[PDB]
Amino acid sequence: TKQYEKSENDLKALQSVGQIVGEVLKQLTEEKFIVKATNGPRYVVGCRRQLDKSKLKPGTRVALDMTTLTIMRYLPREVDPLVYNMSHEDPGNVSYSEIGGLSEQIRELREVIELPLTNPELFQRVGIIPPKGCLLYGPPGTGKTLLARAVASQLDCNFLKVVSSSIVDKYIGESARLIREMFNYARDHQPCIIFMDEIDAIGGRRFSEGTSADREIQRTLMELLNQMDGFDTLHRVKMIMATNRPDTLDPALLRPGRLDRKIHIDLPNEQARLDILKIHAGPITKHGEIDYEAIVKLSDGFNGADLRNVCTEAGMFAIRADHDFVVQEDFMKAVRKVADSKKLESKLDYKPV
Amino acid sequence: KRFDSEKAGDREVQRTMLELLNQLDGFQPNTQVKVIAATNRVDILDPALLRSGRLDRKIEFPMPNEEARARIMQIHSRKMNVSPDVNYEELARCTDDFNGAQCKAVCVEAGMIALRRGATELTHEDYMEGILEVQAKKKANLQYYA
Amino acid sequence: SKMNLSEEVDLEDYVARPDKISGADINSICQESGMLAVRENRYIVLAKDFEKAYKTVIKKDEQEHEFYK
Ligand SMILES: Nc1ncnc2c1ncn2[C@@H]1O[C@H](COP(=O)(O)OP(=O)(O)OP(=O)(O)O)[C@@H](O)[C@H]1O
Repeated sequence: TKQYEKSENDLKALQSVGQIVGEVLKQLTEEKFIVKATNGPRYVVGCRRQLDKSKLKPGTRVALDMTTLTIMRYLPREVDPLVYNMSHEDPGNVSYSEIGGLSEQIRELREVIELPLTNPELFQRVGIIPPKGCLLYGPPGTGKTLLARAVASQLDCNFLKVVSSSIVDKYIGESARLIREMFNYARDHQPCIIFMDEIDAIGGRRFSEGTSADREIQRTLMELLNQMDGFDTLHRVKMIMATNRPDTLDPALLRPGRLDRKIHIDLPNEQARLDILKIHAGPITKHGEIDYEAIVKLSDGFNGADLRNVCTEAGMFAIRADHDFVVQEDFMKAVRKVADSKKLESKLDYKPV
Repeated sequence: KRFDSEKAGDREVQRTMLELLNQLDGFQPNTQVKVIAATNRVDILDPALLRSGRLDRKIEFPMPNEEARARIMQIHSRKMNVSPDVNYEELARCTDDFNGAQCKAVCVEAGMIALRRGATELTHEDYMEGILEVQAKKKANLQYYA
Repeated sequence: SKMNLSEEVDLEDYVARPDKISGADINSICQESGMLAVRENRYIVLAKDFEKAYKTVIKKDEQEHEFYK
């Protein structure tokens, strides 16, 4: 029962008041150390006898006391968006080769990513600069989020994710230090891979500057433009971006450097649609008599999200008939009808609104 | 999303709606708690909305049928006390292209006919009254012209 | 001058046919020609890999002699 006495004595040590944290700036002398608290005041204070030479550091966060503001222990500094960035997930592996097309985009994205990791020798011996970035835009077909994130999730602890909602951040919020942090940790984990999706809102041009909120978009831009075209070495880390249209990217992003390789997604083709139907027919049960050319021919110019989810819509029409294994006749009904209904809903392609 | 930028006043939400498409893309738990959406017009529609997680069933509701406009307005008028001898034949055919809200405009109008009102509705002309109120009535026709 | 030569790639044609489609083809667009050299898969980048980046662009037309026309 002495564990209670042990537990309460540990809570007696909890009577010790907590301290405050700050960032070291410089040092005037041994008895005065410039430290900037997270609030922004800067103090020059002494120190106690329990610390070492590793406490000083070149501008690293420290914990200031609440009385004399002296430093107790030092800890590594992070603003910690990254743990939130690593909270993503995705199956595959397999989903790499499941899309089926285009075969040239399947093989190339495997090279520019994996080859610099395993074989740097080809770059240094031939004397060529490997691509440090890439651009995958849409939606002329699917595979943007599927193929890129598959290698991401398979690369495990080495990856960086960016959602377009985190750039605006909060009122009078600072995303300029996020752009510098995103590329700072990109230079830590190697090779790092960064995904930026739906940049049309956060890629704001400075031609027409609305209200007070367009400039803070330009600030996040110029922070991206500086480090991607640096002057700061990104050669080992790979970057990826995504957008609906490259209208607002400006000559800065449309240029090479910051955006290196722009690979346009291609819609599924009758030859390639035969492969994507094989992977769709796996999870769904079918009748013993099935023809893959029937579904491929009846559905043309449809994205992979259209084909899959309508093939599940065919299963929802199949459960309307309660049959477990269903012939493709009931499928071709639900596949053609529901898909042709989707075509009269959204205008594009080809006509803009 | 319009065409050019910047900027739209709701652009913060038009990015969040596309973030919802990202939540329906990369986040598997978003397959739970189905969300229902409704719009007034499809004039502006995002092509990226196609998915099971994203907009899947999209229904075009046209102007209700003449028999449909009579059924929806009868369910609304079942509570009120109406004068007898309602054939339902003329009121259904007199309803053409009219929206369901304009049908309740006649239903809400049909609830005022009890007391006086004081204008004399009598009977069987009640439905065709507020039916013409929005798009009719001449007047002209001819005058000042041929 | 930076690439090892060991040429294996024609330095003649690049001053003729791509020179007509040059401009632009500005600056780091030539780095993409070097960034398209990772397509190989070969001991030395093929002559078509540099030209593939120079032909696309994804620009013009057509144009010049057709404008005269
Ligand atoms: N060929 C496919 N096979 C399996 N699933 C697919 C396929 N294409 C799309 N999907 C599903 O659709 C979702 C979105 O994929 P992706 O980002 O590649 O297309 P998208 O950009 O959403 O297309 P759109 O913009 O036309 O909706 C993914 O979560 C994926 O599960």
